[PDB]
Amino acid sequence: NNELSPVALRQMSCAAGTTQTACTDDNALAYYNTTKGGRFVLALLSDLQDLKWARFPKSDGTGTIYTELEPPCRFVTDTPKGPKVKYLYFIKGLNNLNRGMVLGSLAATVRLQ
Amino acid sequence: AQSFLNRVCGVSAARLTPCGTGTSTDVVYRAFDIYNDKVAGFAKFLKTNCCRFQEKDEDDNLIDSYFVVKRHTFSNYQHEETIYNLLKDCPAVAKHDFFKFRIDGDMVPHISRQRLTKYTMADLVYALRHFDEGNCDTLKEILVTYNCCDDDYFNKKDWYDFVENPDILRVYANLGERVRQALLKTVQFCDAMRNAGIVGVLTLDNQDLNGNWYDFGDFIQTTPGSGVPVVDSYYSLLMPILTLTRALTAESHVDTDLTKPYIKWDLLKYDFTEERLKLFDRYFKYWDQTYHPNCVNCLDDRCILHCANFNVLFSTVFPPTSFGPLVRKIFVDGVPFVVSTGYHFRELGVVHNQDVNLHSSRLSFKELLVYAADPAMHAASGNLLLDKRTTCFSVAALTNNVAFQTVKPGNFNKDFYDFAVSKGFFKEGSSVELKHFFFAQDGNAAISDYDYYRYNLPTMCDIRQLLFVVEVVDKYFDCYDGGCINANQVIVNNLDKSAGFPFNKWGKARLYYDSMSYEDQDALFAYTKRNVIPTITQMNLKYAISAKNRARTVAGVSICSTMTNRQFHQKLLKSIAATRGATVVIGTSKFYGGWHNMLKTVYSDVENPHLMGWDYPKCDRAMPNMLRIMASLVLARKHTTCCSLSHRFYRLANECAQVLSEMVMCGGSLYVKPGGTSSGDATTAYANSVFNICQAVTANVNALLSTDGNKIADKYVRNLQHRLYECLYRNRDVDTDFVNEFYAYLRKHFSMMILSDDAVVCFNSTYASQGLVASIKNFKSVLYYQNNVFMSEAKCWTETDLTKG
Amino acid sequence: NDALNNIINNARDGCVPLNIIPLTTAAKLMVVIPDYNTYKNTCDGTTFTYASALWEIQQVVDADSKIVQLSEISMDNSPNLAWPLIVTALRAN
Amino acid sequence: KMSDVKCTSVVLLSVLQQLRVESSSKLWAQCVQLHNDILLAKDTTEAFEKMVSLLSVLLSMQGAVDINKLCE
Ligand SMILES: Nc1nc2c(ncn2[C@@H]2O[C@H](COP(=O)(O)OP(=O)(O)O)[C@@H](O)[C@H]2O)c(=O)[nH]1
Ligand SMILES: [Mg+2]
Ligand SMILES: [Zn+2]
Ligand SMILES: [Zn+2]
Repeated sequence: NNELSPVALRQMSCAAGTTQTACTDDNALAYYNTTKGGRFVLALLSDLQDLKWARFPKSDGTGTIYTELEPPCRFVTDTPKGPKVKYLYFIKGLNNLNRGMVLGSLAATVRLQ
Repeated sequence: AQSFLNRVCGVSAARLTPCGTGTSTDVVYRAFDIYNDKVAGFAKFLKTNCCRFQEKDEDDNLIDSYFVVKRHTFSNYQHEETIYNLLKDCPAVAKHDFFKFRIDGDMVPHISRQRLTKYTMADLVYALRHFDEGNCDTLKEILVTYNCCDDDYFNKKDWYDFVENPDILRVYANLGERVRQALLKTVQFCDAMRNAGIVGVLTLDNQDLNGNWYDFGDFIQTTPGSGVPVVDSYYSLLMPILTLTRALTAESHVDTDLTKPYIKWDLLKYDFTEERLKLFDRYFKYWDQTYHPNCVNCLDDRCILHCANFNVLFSTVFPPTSFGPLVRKIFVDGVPFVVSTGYHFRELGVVHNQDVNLHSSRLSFKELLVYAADPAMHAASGNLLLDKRTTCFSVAALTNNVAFQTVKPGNFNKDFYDFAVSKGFFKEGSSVELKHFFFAQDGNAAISDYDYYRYNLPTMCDIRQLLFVVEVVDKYFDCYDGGCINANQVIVNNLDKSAGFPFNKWGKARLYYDSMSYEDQDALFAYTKRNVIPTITQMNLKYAISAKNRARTVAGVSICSTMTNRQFHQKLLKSIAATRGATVVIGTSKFYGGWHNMLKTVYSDVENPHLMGWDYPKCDRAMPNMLRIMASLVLARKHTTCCSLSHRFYRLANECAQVLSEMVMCGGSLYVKPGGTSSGDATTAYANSVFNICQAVTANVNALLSTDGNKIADKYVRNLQHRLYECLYRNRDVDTDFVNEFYAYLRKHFSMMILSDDAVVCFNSTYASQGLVASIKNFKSVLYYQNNVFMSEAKCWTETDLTKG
Repeated sequence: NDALNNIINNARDGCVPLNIIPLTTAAKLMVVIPDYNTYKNTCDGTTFTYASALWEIQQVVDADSKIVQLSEISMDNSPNLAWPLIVTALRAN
Repeated sequence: KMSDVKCTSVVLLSVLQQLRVESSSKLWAQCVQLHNDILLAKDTTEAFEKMVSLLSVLLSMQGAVDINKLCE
């Protein structure tokens, strides 16, 4: 029948912060949807509890865009790390279908308790 | 054996009768909305994986409540059971029962959904959006099962028609609250998931016509409180049905109760902005796109279409006396006028003029104009009128007695007739005979014609499909160029034509094009980018030869509207009429080999070419307002540099206030026009072409999406269908590459020749035979659900030999 | 200018829909009636009620604009009337 | 021959119209109805009866002196 996400898209390491240039360097699990008209990453995942800004340099390098995110999404994961209590952020304005695909791939290939 | 039934009906009233044959499944032909990497679409498939037992009442009579037991893999068993156990407490979830029965040496598991119904909502939506009066069995069944009519109603053949037998609406409206109940339960279900932390996509064919939900085989789990339902294909496929059945009619009742008096709103209230938001939040809670009740706050033309779609529906609740110009008492030369300082559109909400001023010393020529054109001073100073001849909301009677206008007979040219019979014409049994005359009309012929606007009903449109069709239709208009022009660049052939009301008291259009200098005309034009000027429209009978005695009538639009619409549109309108080889063939002459060139162009290279032509019944009076607004928004897509965003909205608002829902002056009285095109405005012959292309494109979309994807052999067209479904219901912003690709496909296999609602199509016969482009049944269905007219196949022609065009 | 200054001052901001100004402040009504049966459910008797007001009939004229006395609008006398009668009436107080 | 009837019905309604018959709403309604039903007929024996019925509307006035115009 109607399926959520036949073949999802994947991961990147990116920079974030709480606003403005609180942007540090690298710090976030940026789950990407790459379409060849520019990479529109979908999800942020983090072990920094409250991020409000993220930032990715444009492909030309002279520009660099900031991305504002929702409240966190609490959860806990299984791995050799033991449990991992981590926090998830949807770029505000993310429509329900993109949240759907992201959470789908998450609860599919991510250990969680 | 038979213990299977005693097990299916478990603990609750074992009044079951098998429908299958023991323990084998029961196959049916039902409409599914399915998408999963091997097929997308909204089409009738064959369901094979369900045993089905119907409950009987007492009396041993059969009742409409079935037990549907599904057989599947042993895991989907536990998956669905986990999700159900999380979701069981919702009142909008059909009761399940998971058990295991052994057929042979094999404990096979079954999922018994209980007390469900024969058809699901997808069957209703499909039956109404793919109407075919020869094959409408399931629609008749749905109608008689829920006491909307009784089978002897279908012996009244022509029952399905909207123009003949307009009582059919009263029948469809009986499904209304049933549908409405479904909507309510959907919201409950959504809330349920969002609390249980379930992520899934809701489809219309997993919810029966009571409202309950089932089928959790494709849901997954997340942390509670953070689930998310995906309701795009559900709400948007369902949208055309909400106004057909008038689902929300139980909202004008004192407490949303159909057994209670009507709400009596304050007469002076016009805002209704909080009510629209409460309606949106009550019925479309999880529709994740901003809804601006007042379309002034919209961001682009696609947001305008989106939010005006919802306004179309929510405005059927509010009292009809609260729409139209919003007047106000201003003081000019120490004397109080009543003038219009805004408007309340059913589609665009409340719009306020930006440059309104109260104490003015004296009026200019331009202000004298825009005050003599407003219906405000005219209606405020006339007698009340209750005209019981029509159903259109009458407004006022600007006189003391009604005017009854007749039509004279034509004059006979006896000399030519005698000469013709001298040359041996008009002999009995000849083929060429007289059929075109001047038919005379009696007094009440004007209004009895205006009354045809009763064929214009509030139509909601499938928004996620209209938003794609608008991209394709706009692609059909890339070859041209447009923009604003100064007052000294407009061209007016024949200045001696009437200037509308009341200007026709003092002179023809020449007087008003002479008395205002180019700077006055430009000030007037730039005034309508910050203000709404409602105008009046006369209705005139025509005196012309014809073949049918139905009276004809055209809309004389006031000079204040044409004078500005010309400057807004004429550059593009004259760049359309000056292009050869395009799809729109306005301007192309038929002489000197124009006809041959047009036909050889439309027969571009289509491989198995057939020709096809259709017909729009009552095209001008049945055209929904959403399609008129879309046509004007497509014509205004060329102003991306000359006009700003608020300017474009205020010009659209002026267009609606002047030639869509204007005040028609028929007889000697002001009535309200519900919708549809005014046939005498500045852009009729081109708005009609845009509407024509829109309907043809959506017929193609419906014909390709409603095809069993597994049966298509050309593995390029399958992928095109899959991508088309994604681009409609999964994507949210335009996908320009696929828009180009669909437009190329259409131009390859479905070439058109379009004049203002007249059309020829050269199409690939062996594709239309397989349902990969629009046939004529597709046009029939599309007009049925998107235009509220039934197009009989006696007015549509087809031709299989191209050497006779 | 007294009946319409009064309804405007009750508006919260000064704006009122146009469609209600002749409704709430017109001093003369003109009903157009196609057939006698419709005349029965509406303008019956020498006075009627509409738009939550009470109107009293005055002159009644037919399509030829000649006067009709209210006695002639019977049932069987109806086929001798030019039939879209224009019943004009005044708001009573 | 039916074409003769339709043409003369056109002429007849024209002359009725300029005799100010359209100042009697129901009379003009019946005349218009007959005229439009003659132009649509397909067998000449009902057009002829509606034609005599339509001409009677002219013969019943006193505006067109008939004996002088049958000068033959
Ligand atoms: N492999 C396989 N899967 C099936 C078959 N029939 C149904 N399914 C799956 O089981 C689910 C049944 O969906 P549907 O027909 O809508 O069931 P319903 O909504 O409960 O009536 C779908 O998600 C299918 O993918 C089948 O014959 N073979
Ligand atoms: Mg299903
Ligand atoms: Zn909007
Ligand atoms: Zn412009």
